[PDB]
Amino acid sequence: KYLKSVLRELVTYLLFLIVLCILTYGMMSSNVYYYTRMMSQLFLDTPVSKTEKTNFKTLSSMEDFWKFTEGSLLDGLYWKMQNRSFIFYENLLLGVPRIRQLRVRNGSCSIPQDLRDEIKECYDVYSVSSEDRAPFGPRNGTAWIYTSEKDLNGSSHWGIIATYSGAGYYLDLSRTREETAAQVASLKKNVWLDRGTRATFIDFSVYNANINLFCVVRLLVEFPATGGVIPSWQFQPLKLIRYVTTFDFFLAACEIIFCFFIFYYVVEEILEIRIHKLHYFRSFWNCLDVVIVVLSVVAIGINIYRTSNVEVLLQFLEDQNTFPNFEHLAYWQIQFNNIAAVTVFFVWIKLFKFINFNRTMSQLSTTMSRCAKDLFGFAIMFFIIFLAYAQLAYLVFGTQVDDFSTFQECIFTQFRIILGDINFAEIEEANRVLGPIYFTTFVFFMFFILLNMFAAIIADTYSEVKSDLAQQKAEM
Amino acid sequence: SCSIPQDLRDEIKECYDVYSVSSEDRAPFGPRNGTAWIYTSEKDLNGSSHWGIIATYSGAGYYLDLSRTREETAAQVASLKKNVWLDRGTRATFIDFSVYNANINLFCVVRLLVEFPATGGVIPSWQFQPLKLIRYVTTFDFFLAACEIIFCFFIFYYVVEEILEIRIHKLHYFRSFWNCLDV
Ligand SMILES: *[C@@H]1O[C@H](CO)[C@@H](O)[C@H](O)[C@H]1NC(C)=O
Ligand SMILES: *[C@@H]1O[C@H](CO)[C@@H](O)[C@H](O)[C@H]1NC(C)=O
Ligand SMILES: *[C@@H]1O[C@H](CO)[C@@H](O)[C@H](O)[C@H]1NC(C)=O
Ligand SMILES: *[C@@H]1O[C@H](CO)[C@@H](O)[C@H](O)[C@H]1NC(C)=O
Ligand SMILES: *[C@@H]1O[C@H](CO)[C@@H](O)[C@H](O)[C@H]1NC(C)=O
Ligand SMILES: *[C@@H]1O[C@H](CO)[C@@H](O)[C@H](O)[C@H]1NC(C)=O
Repeated sequence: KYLKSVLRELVTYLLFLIVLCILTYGMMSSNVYYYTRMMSQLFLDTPVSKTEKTNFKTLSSMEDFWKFTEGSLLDGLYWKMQNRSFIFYENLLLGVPRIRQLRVRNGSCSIPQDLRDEIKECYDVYSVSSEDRAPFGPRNGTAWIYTSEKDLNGSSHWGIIATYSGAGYYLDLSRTREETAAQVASLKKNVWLDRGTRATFIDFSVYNANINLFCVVRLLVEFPATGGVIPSWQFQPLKLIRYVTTFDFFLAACEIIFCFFIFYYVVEEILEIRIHKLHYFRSFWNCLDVVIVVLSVVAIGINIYRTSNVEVLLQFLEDQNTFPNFEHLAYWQIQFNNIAAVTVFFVWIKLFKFINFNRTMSQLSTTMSRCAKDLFGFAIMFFIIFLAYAQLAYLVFGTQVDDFSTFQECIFTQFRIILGDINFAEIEEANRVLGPIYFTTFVFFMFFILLNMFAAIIADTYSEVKSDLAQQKAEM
Repeated sequence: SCSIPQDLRDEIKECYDVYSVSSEDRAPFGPRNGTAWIYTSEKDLNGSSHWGIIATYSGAGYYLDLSRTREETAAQVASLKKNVWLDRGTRATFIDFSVYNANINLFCVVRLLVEFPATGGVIPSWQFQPLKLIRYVTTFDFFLAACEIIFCFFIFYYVVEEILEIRIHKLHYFRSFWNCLDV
């Protein structure tokens, strides 16, 4: 035996690895990149007007946003056809773009009594417990009346400053440029962006009927309570009419095959628990074989949930003069790509289970298996001092650099210091006593004394392993 | 060459697919006047593939030869621009020419390519290649002509030595790694 058992589980795994490769080949095409790039270089790179240089990426005031809304925005959405408006003469703008704002209410924080004669009013930072819900200005339409999240069919966004809800004051722009511009001018005249505003969303979607691939676009502008403007963007190439070409039928067949494979792998792994070895996990080849199954189950459930309800597309196709609410699908597509990309990584890592075909591949794995116990002990000691530097940098420089503004950024900056990437031209500006001292001590202690021990140990281990084999050859 | 979904067939009246040999145009368009509006096969054009950035374009297509001087060339390209010679179906455009530059003896062949992807936009790509016709000019050449013959003789000697060695050692000659690098 041992060739009808340790090889059958390899041939059944090679087919799995081929089906997974076929499934991950069809997800990422080559036109998707240019489709996103052309749209990205249309709203974020053109200057707001011919006489200025700023674009959406470098907005720095509430007047720049107004210049962008009437200007570089309307020049991209509406194109005179050689009535609908194809963007690049292929990208059909379906529906109408929608704009929305979220604002806080007056008198929302506490003014110290000492200087209350100067501070007339304040507006607190954004929070669900301090969000305005009352009409303001002329109470004509839906742009001056608080509409809840339930009847907006909205959802949270998790922006940069905070996490904004799906309610607020919204307005659906028109279908032709000459009246959308009038609506924007009316919004600008009767001041719609007061100081109490905290967020603004502009969103739409396009089709590009040549290939079969939608594209939803959302642009966010955040106004922190400490003044300023922070822009953000998101372009997502959805696809909702999949079953058209024969290749789509082939992909459907290959994914039913994947479902069958995951069923087989879950049953033949349950069979090895109670009908066989009980409660032995510390092998790293069964702890990994469970992660793949769980991730695949999650990714299958997400995929079924995503394509089980496309009713928003049907509603839009019923009447094509409204706003297509494609925001939900664009989120689950990202959440599904984030899972289907991690499963492939672990499936590829699983190939190490079968590379022992000669007497020189066995010791190269024995070395790692015998130095993975000693490296783990030193890793904790390394990463404790790593975090000790990270938190000190966060507390000292994390106010005037922006390379240490948040703790994660502090960690990534040190990882980039290890690569020798960042230059310390501005570190000393935030502080001079601890400016160059921090850099020098960090480099010295973690690039000449602590980063080596990871090498030495490994080297030593390798040596003994070789002996621990060579002597065994001398015995025979 | 495209399949609109039935759901929104009324809104899109036509779509053009991504370039592919199985989905190329072969019919005249616009004023069917001359060679710029009639499909010509690759054989009749003496062309070949290119392997551009988006795909691999064939050698056929709709072509036009310009004039020898500026005036008629400008008039002819303006006549092309007056009509619509670059419709929505156009997928690639090639411009080819060659120059001599007699001042220093060095030819040059120039090919420019513009690709219009099926998602709108323009992708340019150029290629210059200088050629030379220096054979037996000054008194420095003959040296290279003799060196070429010497090199050919050396290769003949090396191959005959290699065949002798491989005849003596009928096999196991393909493991020293100093024989693979010699063949
Ligand atoms: C905001 O409230 C403060 C205090 O009530 C006062 O300045 C005024 O009522 C409001 N100011 C506005 C709406 O500009
Ligand atoms: C409110 O009335 C119309 C729309 O109902 C609007 O155009 C007008 O500007 C508003 N009136 C004002 C702001 O006084
Ligand atoms: C939310 O969805 C319902 C479902 O029909 C729709 O009637 C309503 O108009 C949507 N909300 C908005 C603000 O369009
Ligand atoms: C493209 O072909 C379709 C198929 O009938 C036709 O309806 C449409 O008018 C054509 N468009 C052009 C520009 O010829
Ligand atoms: C077609 O060519 C003739 C001469 O070859 C020219 O007189 C005529 O104007 C051309 N057609 C058009 C539409 O220009
Ligand atoms: C292709 O080569 C033939 C052979 O000389 C020539 O007659 C023909 O004109 C060439 N094609 C073109 C488009 O010039």
